[PDB]
Amino acid sequence: SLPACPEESPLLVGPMLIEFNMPVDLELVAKQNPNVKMGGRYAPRDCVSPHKVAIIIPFRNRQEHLKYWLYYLHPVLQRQQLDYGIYVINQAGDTIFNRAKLLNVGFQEALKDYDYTCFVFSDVDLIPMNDHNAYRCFSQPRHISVAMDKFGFSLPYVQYFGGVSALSKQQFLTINGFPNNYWGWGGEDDDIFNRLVFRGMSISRPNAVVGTTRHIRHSRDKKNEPNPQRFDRIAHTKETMLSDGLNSLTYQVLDVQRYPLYTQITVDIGTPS
Ligand SMILES: CC(=O)N[C@H]1[C@H](OC[C@H]2O[C@H](OCc3ccccc3)[C@H](NC(C)=O)[C@@H](O)[C@@H]2O)O[C@H](CO)[C@@H](O)[C@@H]1O
Ligand SMILES: O=c1ccn([C@@H]2O[C@H](COP(=O)(O)OP(=O)(O)O)[C@@H](O)[C@H]2O)c(=O)[nH]1
Ligand SMILES: [Mn+2]
Repeated sequence: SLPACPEESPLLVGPMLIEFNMPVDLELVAKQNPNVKMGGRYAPRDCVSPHKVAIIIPFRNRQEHLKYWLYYLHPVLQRQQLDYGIYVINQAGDTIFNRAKLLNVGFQEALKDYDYTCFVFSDVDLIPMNDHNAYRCFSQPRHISVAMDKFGFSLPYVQYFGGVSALSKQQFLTINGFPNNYWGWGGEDDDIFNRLVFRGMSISRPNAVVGTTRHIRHSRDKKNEPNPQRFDRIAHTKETMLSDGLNSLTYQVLDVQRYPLYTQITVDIGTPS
């Protein structure tokens, strides 16, 4: 009996002021977000969203960025009228970071909670500056963080697909998900670009003004040195995607914690094989 939410949300206020120089108390954020239900789940009370979105954050040792992420995104995602949940996929151990493998774990695990049909993949340190930048899926894969301050508020190259993106359930399945063997920094987002292009798709984007995005400045994380194999790996995507991704994935979930504003899945994703 509730009617469809309108196509575009009437609640959006467009551009927003974004800053990362004050402390954040998630207790307060939770109290400022009374409609967000345990585990960081929200759907509107007044209408049915067609956007059933699981937002997936690859994570290790960035608690400070996460509280900023939570503080800014939760109110925006509510104004966008999404039926959404947050998933922080926390890499166990202290071995080399694997961004794309976490994202896969995220897709697969989230699906167990709820019938999500859209996946937003978001780095922890990127915050949109305009709530017209929709954190849901389109008829083609969606690149969301299109004009980041750190790249001068434009794309750093036209095939860039890093930062924040969104794939529908079907688009993610169609590329066999993300690669598992990009260990350490660099290039997994280029490989994913390739995967989309090899399956007949193109990149949807908002304009540079709406897609304005802030990156929280930070120094290097240890255990994520540039991957020196990344260039050879991206040159073979077409062949390797056939058997490397969802259909070749295993992991062991160590812990699932429902916090009021996000579900955190701690996971053993292993070391290179
Ligand atoms: C492969 C990689 O390291 N990608 C990074 C990227 O690195 C800087 C790099 O970006 C462009 O090249 C991407 C690329 C894609 C396929 C094969 C080889 C390289 C850029 N190319 C152009 C035409 O402008 C090149 O000049 C640069 O050195 O940086 C981004 C943002 O930090 C990461 O998201 C990628 O993973
Ligand atoms: O030790 C790490 C390495 C990276 N990441 C996650 O992976 C993303 C991408 O890595 P990074 O911030 O280094 O990209 P950069 O800003 O250096 O280009 C981060 O936003 C986090 O979501 C993390 O949580 N812990
Ligand atoms: Mn970063």
